[PDB]
Amino acid sequence: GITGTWYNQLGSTFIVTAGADGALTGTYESAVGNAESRYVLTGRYDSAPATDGSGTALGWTVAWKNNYRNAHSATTWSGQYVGGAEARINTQWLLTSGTTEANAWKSTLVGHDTFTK
Amino acid sequence: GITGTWYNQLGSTFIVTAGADGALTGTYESAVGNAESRYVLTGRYDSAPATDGSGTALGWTVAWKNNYRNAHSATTWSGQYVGGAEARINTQWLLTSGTTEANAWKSTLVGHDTFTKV
Amino acid sequence: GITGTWYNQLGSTFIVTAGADGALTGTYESAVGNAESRYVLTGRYDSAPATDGSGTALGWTVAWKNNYRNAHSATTWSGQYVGGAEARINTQWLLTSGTTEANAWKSTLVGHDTFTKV
Amino acid sequence: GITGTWYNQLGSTFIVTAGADGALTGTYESAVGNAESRYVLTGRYDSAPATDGSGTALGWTVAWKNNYRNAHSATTWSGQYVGGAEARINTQWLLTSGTTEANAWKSTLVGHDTFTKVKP
Ligand SMILES: O=C(CCCC[C@@H]1SC[C@@H]2NC(=O)N[C@@H]21)N[C@H]1CCNC1
Ligand SMILES: O=C(CCCC[C@@H]1SC[C@@H]2NC(=O)N[C@@H]21)N[C@H]1CCNC1
Ligand SMILES: O=C(CCCC[C@@H]1SC[C@@H]2NC(=O)N[C@@H]21)N[C@H]1CCNC1
Ligand SMILES: O=C(CCCC[C@@H]1SC[C@@H]2NC(=O)N[C@@H]21)N[C@H]1CCNC1
Repeated sequence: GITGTWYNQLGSTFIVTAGADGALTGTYESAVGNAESRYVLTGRYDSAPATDGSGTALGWTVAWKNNYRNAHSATTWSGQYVGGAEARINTQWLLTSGTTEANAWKSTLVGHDTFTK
Repeated sequence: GITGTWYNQLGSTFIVTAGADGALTGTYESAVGNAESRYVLTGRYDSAPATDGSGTALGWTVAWKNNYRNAHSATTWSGQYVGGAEARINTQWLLTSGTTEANAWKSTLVGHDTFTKV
Repeated sequence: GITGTWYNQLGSTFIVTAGADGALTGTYESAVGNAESRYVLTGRYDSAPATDGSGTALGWTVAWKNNYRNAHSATTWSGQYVGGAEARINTQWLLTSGTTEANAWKSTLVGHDTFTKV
Repeated sequence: GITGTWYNQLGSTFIVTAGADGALTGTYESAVGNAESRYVLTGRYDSAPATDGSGTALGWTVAWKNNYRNAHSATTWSGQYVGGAEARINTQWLLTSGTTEANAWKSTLVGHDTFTKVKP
């Protein structure tokens, strides 16, 4: 289902395991921005979704610090997994940078990523 | 720092531990919405933030399923921690509900929560 | 290049005139939500872009009140026009509802619409 | 209620007239960013709001081009006009900059501005 290796429209790689506890754990590697190699991710998903054809709600976070690079920023992806032959995770995301109070107004980027296996 | 009990403008309770590894673990209790009692949260923060009077970038997720209730939804908060006399976690959030294809355009609420120590 | 009829992925119809002064005027007809028939839109665009190699930044508003229906809400679309063979208006939107204080946390939906000429 | 001079938490000045036609027209001056002096705005508001205590939905745009400067960007504010302790407009906004399609992931800032009629 959710567990596996996903790619988005940028060619970023999202490697995730969906725990029985409703946890998401894995690694993110962004094709773009102030990022190199893998970053830890953690998140949550609805481990008992509706059976009415509705998607499975989920979210995860990456802080853009690893052993190579610190971009003083975090992204959260909020979305739903859509099952089937052509499984999809459809997300919107918020990317917050650590800023001074003067620059807080421009701290947060927003966008949308769709993942496929 | 980040570890401890935070309150937002809705009166919601955010209980978090900030691990040396950059992990956030804890519970969330929403004063509003399709929610009761505490929910598991997990997240990440910049464990080596800039020391320039910049905020500390962080985010976390709550899937709105616990032993009482399932709201078939998930919120992510993305924001920054500011220390000092007036400690704040300033966030914007995305709440996505599980929807049919037809209803996906209205799947996602957006808002902002400001968390304080008192 | 902006002036004319545009269609998004929901099948909504966006009819706009881009004035030489940076104005956007026209009508919006939503294929979804609490809406029927056309609604007035107004907005603004960058009428002096630096390069065709960057999108043309623009935005517009619909208040969801016309002679038929009032959905006590307003959408803003913020995005960029991309010209040429496969012309597109790539947007993110915020749909705010008039809410009681109690419901204000859930006042705003967010999404993304891609407009094409076909 | 909406017609007047407003200021947000950054000290930006929002000057707006709410027309009989549901139109918003006026000027915006940002305290921050790649902006100097006034910019045109246009938008729309709900001219027949609910009578149940609900706020009044509205939205406006500014393209960041005037006679001084061009930041090749536009902001939309989506929000509601309310009462409370005083007259308020609560908004969330999207600020889109001209980018390549490939770099659109970094095109759009998002935030929230609260306006009152108090000079900062
Ligand atoms: O550039 C960064 C860190 C890298 C962010 C990459 C983003 S996450 C959302 C989108 N999807 C994806 O797959 N890649 C992109 N942070 C910057 C922000 C401003 N200063 C640090
Ligand atoms: O209503 C829910 C579940 C509860 C969401 C509470 C939200 S998270 C963002 C904000 N901050 C806070 O402290 N509380 C609120 N899920 C669905 C049901 C229908 N609407 C969303
Ligand atoms: O449902 C409404 C009014 C109609 C909104 C339609 C939205 S605008 C964004 C998206 N793109 C498009 O083409 N159509 C849709 N207002 C309601 C919604 C929740 N309460 C107020
Ligand atoms: O910097 C700019 C143009 C100015 C934007 C000011 C923003 S609108 C939202 C917020 N509220 C307010 O009152 N002021 C700020 N454009 C830049 C963005 C990236 N490159 C062009």
